[PDB]
Amino acid sequence: ANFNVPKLGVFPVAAVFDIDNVPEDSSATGSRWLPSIYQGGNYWGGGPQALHAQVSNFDSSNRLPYNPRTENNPAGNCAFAFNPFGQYISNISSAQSVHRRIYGIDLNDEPLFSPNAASITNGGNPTMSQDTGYHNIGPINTAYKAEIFRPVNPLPMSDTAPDPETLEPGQTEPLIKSDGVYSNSGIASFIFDRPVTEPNPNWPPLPPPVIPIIYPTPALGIGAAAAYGFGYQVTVYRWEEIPVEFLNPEGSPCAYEAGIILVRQTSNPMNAVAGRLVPYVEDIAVDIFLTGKFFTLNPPLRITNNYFADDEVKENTVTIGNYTTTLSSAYYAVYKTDGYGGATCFIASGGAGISALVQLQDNSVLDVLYYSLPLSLGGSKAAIDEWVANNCGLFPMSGGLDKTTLLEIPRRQLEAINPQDGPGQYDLFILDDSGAYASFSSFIGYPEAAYYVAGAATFMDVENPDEIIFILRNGAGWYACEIGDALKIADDEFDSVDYFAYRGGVMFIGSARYTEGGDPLPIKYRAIIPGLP
Amino acid sequence: ANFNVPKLGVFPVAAVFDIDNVPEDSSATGSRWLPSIYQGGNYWGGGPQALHAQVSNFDSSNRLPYNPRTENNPAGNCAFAFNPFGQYISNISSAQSVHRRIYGIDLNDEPLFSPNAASITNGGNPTMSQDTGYHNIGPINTAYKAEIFRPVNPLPMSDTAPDPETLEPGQTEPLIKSDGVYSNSGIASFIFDRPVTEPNPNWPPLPPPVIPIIYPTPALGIGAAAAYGFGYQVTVYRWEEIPVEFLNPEGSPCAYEAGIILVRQTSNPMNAVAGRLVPYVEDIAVDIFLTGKFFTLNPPLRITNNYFADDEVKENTVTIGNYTTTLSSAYYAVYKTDGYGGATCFIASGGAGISALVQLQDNSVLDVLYYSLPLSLGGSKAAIDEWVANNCGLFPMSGGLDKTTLLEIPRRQLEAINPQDGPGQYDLFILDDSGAYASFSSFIGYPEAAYYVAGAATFMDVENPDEIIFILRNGAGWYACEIGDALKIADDEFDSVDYFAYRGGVMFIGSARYTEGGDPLPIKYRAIIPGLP
Ligand SMILES: [Ca+2]
Ligand SMILES: [Ca+2]
Repeated sequence: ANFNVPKLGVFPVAAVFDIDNVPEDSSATGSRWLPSIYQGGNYWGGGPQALHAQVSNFDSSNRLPYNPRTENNPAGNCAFAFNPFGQYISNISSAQSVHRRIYGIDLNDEPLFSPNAASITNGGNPTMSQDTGYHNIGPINTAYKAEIFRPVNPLPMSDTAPDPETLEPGQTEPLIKSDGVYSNSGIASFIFDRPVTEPNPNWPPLPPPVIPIIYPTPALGIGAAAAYGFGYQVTVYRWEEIPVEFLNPEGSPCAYEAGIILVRQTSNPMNAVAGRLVPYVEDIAVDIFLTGKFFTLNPPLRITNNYFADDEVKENTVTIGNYTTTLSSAYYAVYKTDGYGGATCFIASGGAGISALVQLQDNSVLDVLYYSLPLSLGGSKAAIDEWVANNCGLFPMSGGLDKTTLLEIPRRQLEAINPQDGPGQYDLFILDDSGAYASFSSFIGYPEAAYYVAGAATFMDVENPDEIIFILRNGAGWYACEIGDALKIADDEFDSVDYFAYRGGVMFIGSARYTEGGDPLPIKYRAIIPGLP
Repeated sequence: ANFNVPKLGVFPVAAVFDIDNVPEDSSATGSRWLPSIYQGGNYWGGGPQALHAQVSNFDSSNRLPYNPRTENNPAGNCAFAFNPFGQYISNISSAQSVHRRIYGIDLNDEPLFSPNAASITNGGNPTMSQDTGYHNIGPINTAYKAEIFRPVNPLPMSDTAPDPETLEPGQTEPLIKSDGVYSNSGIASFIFDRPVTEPNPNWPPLPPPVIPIIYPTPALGIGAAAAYGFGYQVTVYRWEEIPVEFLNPEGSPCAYEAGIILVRQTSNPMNAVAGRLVPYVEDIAVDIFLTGKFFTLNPPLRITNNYFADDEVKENTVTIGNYTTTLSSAYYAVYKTDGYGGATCFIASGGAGISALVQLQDNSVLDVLYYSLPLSLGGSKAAIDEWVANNCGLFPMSGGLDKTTLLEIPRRQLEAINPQDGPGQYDLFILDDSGAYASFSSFIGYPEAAYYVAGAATFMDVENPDEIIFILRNGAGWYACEIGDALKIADDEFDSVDYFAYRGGVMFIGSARYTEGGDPLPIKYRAIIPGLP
């Protein structure tokens, strides 16, 4: 719905200052601290402060361990979702390993875990990687480690023929039944901010409710999981029968039977026993608790954060990760600034994938929380802006003022109080009596106090100097500030407003300069104070 | 030996310039691009250029893999020595493992390597670390990995009783003799820039001379080694005897003997064979080729490199490693500068240990080669200066001019052509007619062309303004440049020379300023051109 905004007047210039005590910026390069009138789409601005993000070259060594920030792990730095899972697949090979390991035949034996490929790919949001350097089963490298092998029921042992000199049946490990029934373990999903737990048998009323089994190490991207019921079958043998017989006169020994086993004490042949080793098929089941190490690639970032304060220009720079050489500028980047070195930024090196929500103060990184831009956004600036607004509460409020037949701006940017789209958020505020300005003028606005001060209302005729726009955030009305005097150079020539910012009731202007030949010169900086109510 | 240097005259000031177009530096802080007259000990200066090195906080995750730079591995970044070694110790446990692995009983079996602790400590120059995350033998983590197990002689197999239905003796693995002779392997020293090789049997005249066995991965700090002759003993059994016998009339079978084994074909009891399984003790020897992963802690570094050029002041900053927050300034640091952003630096975060030789150009790290300061230097500035000169060809030539009864300087700094100590390198050059200057004046000199221009000859009397010293590098003579006019402020007051640099026949001066109360003000910068011959 449209809403008319009447021009209530013109704010006269109360003071002008040449800003000379500052570093030289080439008009062909741009201001190092003053955002250009074409950068409204990169800011939710609050003052003469400018940021730029560079992406360092990287490789598979620039890793971000999966360390999710949650209620239970507030010190983690990941905000994106990742839910890996898999199973221990049972077959002659893996059963062999589990078997030899639980019976103590060989403690280096361990079955190989089978991750679900798609849960690792994670819909490419972001694409995760398994750290195969984490653990190895012999010559095989794996990102998984069996921590605990727990048989569900006490392990069976096979009986053996009674001892000749003791008649006491011995013992030996059951033999795996190669053609028996194999059972894959259940679903093992890794968790990172809390241990794997099982319900306390006698929970009510004895605490604790659950019992911790194993712990993940989120700082290292190590997750924990439980693979219940890995099963295979074995052949167990049990002793049997009795004894007795009657062998006499010139001897004392008898004979008969088939398939049976007769043993007679070596110290006393009269003391005897018999029986058989009956083979039974048994189910071996074991719960296996494991850990998994994951990560995603994270290109190092370098951010400059410069602003004007105390009449000077403070330059800052920060790096995140092992920065080496620059690969390019960040694909996407929006900055909310306070005008004094404070800034919340959302930086995405690419059009999708790993992104960083950064909190800055001068050259200090107060915090970094990582997000991931879904591939579905198709690298669309407009699409990402909405996604960031929804997931981080950030939106480029400084971009929005536009001049078609008249100046107009959406409620959202004008009010600059709610980053998310919503009812009435796209209502259009049209400024009346603003038709003379040209269509090609660009605006970067600063929502402060009662006004949305947008810089850069230009004219098709050189004779008319640029004007700054002050719009009441309640839509009640707007004012213009003619800064012709402040911008006047030659008798008939004027400096244009190419860089603009507004803070504490003060306007900061940057003007591009060139030689008669067209060679870049230092940007002219000025400070203009409007006579506000 | 002393050498007299006569004062040949006074170089008049040909021009003076107020350097105003530069950033504000607090007199309580120091110049950001102009070295102070007290920093001669940190430079082999070449112009108005200043550097500072900060050490980031770090932990065991900030690693420097051992990647030595040598003729065969020119892309490595380590220059310090490290020679780890160890052996595979033979005993029932390790023999068991090697045995089960070479005979294919269990392929996850691997003996544990025994490093020589002191070779790892490396005399703390620097202290090296083993990467136990590199490989594991079951639940045990280790920095070593057996790559190849090579038996010296073909593995023996034990015979077994002939097959009842075939009469053909079978086979089975020999049994380890628990109380047999165990032999530790030979010395295994890891190498990083070339493979482990063995001489080519038929070398002359058939190439190649040596044969590559395994390769190290220096970029990952992975070294390679050969552990020859790991030995243990086994009990091997061999078949024996013959057959024949004569059992008749109502039968066809005989009996006798003791400890012997008689087998009669199941399909033909008449076809028979006999013998015994004779046990012999055999020596099993195996060469084992392995890799080892090492590294040393490397605190990230951040370096500012600022200088004046094209009448402006260029500020640069570089980081090496994953810099986070600052822990402190580098303990030791010397910089050789060209005056235009180019610099070779030797930075040591601590008083001993890992150090970096860095090549810079503005904000670009051209190269980094790591060295190690021996603990024996006792963190002594003077001791390290000599060590760096000897191992890197770097010495703080800008520090050396001193005024006792007269100005004097050692040949080494004066000539500024050879960083190493040596004959005549400490000959003292004493400037005649320089006795009026005060003892507490400080000097930072710049060896350029024919002169060693040292800034800061001060007087005990405020009435006399500071003077700049020009000494002929051949010791032929010296000149002074009275810059009283250029430094004059009040009628009876003068600015002092607190920061100084000299380049292209131009003198750069920095002067500390304060309020009548004693509050710091911006440093006053000037450019003075002396009327040279
Ligand atoms: Ca337009
Ligand atoms: Ca002195």
